[PDB]
Amino acid sequence: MRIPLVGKDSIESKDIGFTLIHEHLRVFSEAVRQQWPHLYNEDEEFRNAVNEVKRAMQFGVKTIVDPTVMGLGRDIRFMEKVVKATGINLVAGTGIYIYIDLPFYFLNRSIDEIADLFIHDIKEGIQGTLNKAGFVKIAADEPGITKDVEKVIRAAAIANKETKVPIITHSNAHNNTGLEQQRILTEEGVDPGKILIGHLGDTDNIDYIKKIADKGSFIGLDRYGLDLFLPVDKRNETTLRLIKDGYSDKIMISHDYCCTIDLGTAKPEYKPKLAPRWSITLIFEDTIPFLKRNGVNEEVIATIFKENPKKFFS
Amino acid sequence: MRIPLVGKDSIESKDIGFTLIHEHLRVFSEAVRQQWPHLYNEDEEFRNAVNEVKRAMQFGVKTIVDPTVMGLGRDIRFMEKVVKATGINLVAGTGIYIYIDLPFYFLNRSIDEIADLFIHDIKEGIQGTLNKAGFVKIAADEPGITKDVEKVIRAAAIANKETKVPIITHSNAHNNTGLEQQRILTEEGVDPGKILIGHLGDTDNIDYIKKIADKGSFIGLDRYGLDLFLPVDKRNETTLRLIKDGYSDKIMISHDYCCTIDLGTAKPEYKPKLAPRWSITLIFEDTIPFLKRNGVNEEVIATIFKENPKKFFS
Ligand SMILES: [Co+2]
Ligand SMILES: [Co+2]
Ligand SMILES: [Fe+2]
Ligand SMILES: [Fe+2]
Repeated sequence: MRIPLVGKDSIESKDIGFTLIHEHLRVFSEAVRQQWPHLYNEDEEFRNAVNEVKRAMQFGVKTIVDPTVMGLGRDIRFMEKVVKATGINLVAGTGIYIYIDLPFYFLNRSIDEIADLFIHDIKEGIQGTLNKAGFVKIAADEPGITKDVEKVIRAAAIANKETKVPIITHSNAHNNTGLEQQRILTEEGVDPGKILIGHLGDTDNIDYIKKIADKGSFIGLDRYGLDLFLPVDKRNETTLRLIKDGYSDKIMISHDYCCTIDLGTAKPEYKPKLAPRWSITLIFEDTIPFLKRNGVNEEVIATIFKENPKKFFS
Repeated sequence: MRIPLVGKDSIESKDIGFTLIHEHLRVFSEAVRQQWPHLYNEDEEFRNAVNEVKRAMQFGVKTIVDPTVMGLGRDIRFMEKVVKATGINLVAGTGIYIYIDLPFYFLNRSIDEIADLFIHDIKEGIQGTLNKAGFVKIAADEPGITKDVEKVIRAAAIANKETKVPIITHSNAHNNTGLEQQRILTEEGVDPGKILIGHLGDTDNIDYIKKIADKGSFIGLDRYGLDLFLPVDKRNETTLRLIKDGYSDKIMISHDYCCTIDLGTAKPEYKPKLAPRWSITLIFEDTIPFLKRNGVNEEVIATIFKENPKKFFS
């Protein structure tokens, strides 16, 4: 189907090669950064991002999909810089990120009005730019599938139909929000194969993850490093298993790393003694080497990091 | 010099002239305007802002307090273009406007680290400018007093103590959220006379109102025009009753008009019927004349619109 890149003539589905499916160059709360720019440092952030991408490309990473959308502080101009300064393939997406309600702006507005916003970022461009969204991100968490949360999921379903672009979800692995995102998206006509249920690696309940995969969707083991949601040695033990059961065709791995996080749980103070080894290369340093160590083979890891992302964007 | 102004030198608590205590030059959602700027037209917004501000001046309005803060789309620089085009005593403020929870950025952070933000705008400047904040605005609505909501309130108190600036609040006149904000600010040291429970004019329940006034806190009859919450005539009737009971010295009147409201509930087409007369000079055309006509002398009004504000910023 061909995919739009941040500041590039665009590439074809089959030519994305080794790609990381959930990585944030930078995340912040639009509101806070707009009212207190003194808290942030573009230069310090820009560099932290450059070091990651380049040294992530050194490992062979050819494409990076960044699910940073509204609520996370998407910035197409910042992302465009990183591209010019690295040459990496960035796939920017659209959508909305919320756990409970929508900004007051969305009061008594139709799901169609929302989908329009997504379709705009896909057809027209992003933030007055020519860069187009190659997907749509949606979220759900502890609060569950709330009213406004469901409205976004449906707005996503429409955008998919109208554009054919895939969907990436943030979910809570413990409250079945992921399975619900799948139920709704499927009921609305979305192709399960065009759905990636995220943050499923945050659990070791193999029986639940399989239920989502058996329905034909991708299961997102996409938080290597964040030891707060699940230790690495226990995540690897989980991924290594779904692989033994032949679920590679639905397995997607990433870090969900944020070269720069304004989160109170990501301060330049906590990380050290919370999620130490949490880099955009944690998989090459541990995961992958571990898998090969358990006799997986290059074919399988090629499936997870090349074939899957390929089927996903086509 | 003790009360900050946008694009002007500070002034004394006095010579503030006829003032509108609660008016918005324009409101919007930080997140939405960033991600989808195609939804807004600054050219138009600017013309309307300057437009209204002028007519206000034509009626003797010398000062306007704009309680637009985080969540409502505060833009100091935009306010400058309005002041320079009118030369109005526009007072800017700091604070956070939420109904339920804070942006993930505040997750973990303490009520103390939040107060530090307001103080920056009060001492240093708003969004990296010499423009100081003359007050703090907190909010609470239908959802009630949530954890995050309460955190913001207590933070507001801290700021008042070290800065001396008053607090303008937003509440729901139907769920005691206003009284709560009152029983939570005074305790933190804040001087009751330095508070202003707003949106009390949205109800005809005289008992509920008098209760807040009977505690040294200013009552906010500040939504003239917004018939959705209460018709003009029924408001005029309510304010008159309060005056006829000596609650004059504690009464503050305004429109809470959004020369450019982002809410989807105030669409361009659904204007008439919902808030036809709604403007920033609706009180000079209706309210005031009504009052005079009903035994309220010129001194009282000068008390409500001139002195009361003074006491507020002292
Ligand atoms: Co997520
Ligand atoms: Co209000
Ligand atoms: Fe993420
Ligand atoms: Fe207001």
